[PDB]
Amino acid sequence: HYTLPDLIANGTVAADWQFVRETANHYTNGPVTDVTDEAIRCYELDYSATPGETNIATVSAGSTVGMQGNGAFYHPGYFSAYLSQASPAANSPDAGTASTWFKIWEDPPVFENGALVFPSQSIDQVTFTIPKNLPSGQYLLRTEQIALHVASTFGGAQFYIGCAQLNVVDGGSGTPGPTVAFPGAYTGNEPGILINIYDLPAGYTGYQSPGPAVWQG
Ligand SMILES: *[C@@H]1O[C@H](CO)[C@@H](O)[C@H](O)[C@H]1NC(C)=O
Ligand SMILES: [Cu+2]
Repeated sequence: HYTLPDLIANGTVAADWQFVRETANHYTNGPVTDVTDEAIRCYELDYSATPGETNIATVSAGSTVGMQGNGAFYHPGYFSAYLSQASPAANSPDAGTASTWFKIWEDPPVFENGALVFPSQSIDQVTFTIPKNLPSGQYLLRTEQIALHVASTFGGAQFYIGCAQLNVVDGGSGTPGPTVAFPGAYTGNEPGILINIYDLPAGYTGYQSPGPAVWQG
């Protein structure tokens, strides 16, 4: 149970919801649990108001950004970050409503010694790279942890989500893809989401990250 309110950019941490759309769990810190629900995208407190209540952070392609939670990410889970071009601007509720989301980063559990080994449950932040070859322009950045401690039943996986509003400058000329939509990218049946992390099936090959392949340039 945690929010992701602080964008990390230029080597510094922004204020709560300065660049991140305030999410509906701002008090409860509870997760999104329905991947068919519009909340799976940016978890906004109010779809029509919250984007306009959010500033837009200017960052350069190739620079390191990230997200800090309001506490340590103590559930075991899978982390990801998606970008979408944001038209007319990152502070619009129209931004990212289409299938323009592409994955740029993930931090999955790894299957070693017959058990899943998860990223640290004592960190309260994640960082990753805006692709150097990313075209300059405005983007939504969606960062999530899919917490898997009770994910053995359908809808048991827990999504903790924050969307930052970006102005990317000094970019490249790449063509990002594959693109997906939120909602749309997840069904809830993925072997990385509908998963018993404690009793893995006998022929378990390894953790399969959900969603599309990463684009890094
Ligand atoms: C990061 O630094 C660049 C260059 O100094 C600046 O243009 C940009 O506005 C900064 N972004 C922030 C502080 O979010
Ligand atoms: Cu929790």
